[PDB]
Amino acid sequence: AFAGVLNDADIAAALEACKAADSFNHKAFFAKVGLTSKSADDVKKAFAIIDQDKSGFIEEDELKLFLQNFKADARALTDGETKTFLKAGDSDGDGKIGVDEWTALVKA
Ligand SMILES: [Ca+2]
Ligand SMILES: [Ca+2]
Repeated sequence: AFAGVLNDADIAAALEACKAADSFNHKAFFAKVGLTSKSADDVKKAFAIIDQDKSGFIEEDELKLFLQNFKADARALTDGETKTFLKAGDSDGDGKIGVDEWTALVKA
């Protein structure tokens, strides 16, 4: 749980909602978890947390573990949920998400 970035109560509620396999929706999640309200600074901080290996991009393997960044015992996304999420953010087609594609994804 992003203790110094997001309210723990909104995370619980966002995780509760996409518990069933294939029920994940990123725009629903971002809205519920409270990330959409955030400024460019906080959105960049979120990016860094998700970019587990600090390569500058969120690769497919990290995107599949997306929920675990909020709650350690959260489920992994299905390959179907991962491909959809990937395809929505990856504006340039290199197979990964950079900080600008993330910012747009979170905000638009
Ligand atoms: Ca990475
Ligand atoms: Ca990309």
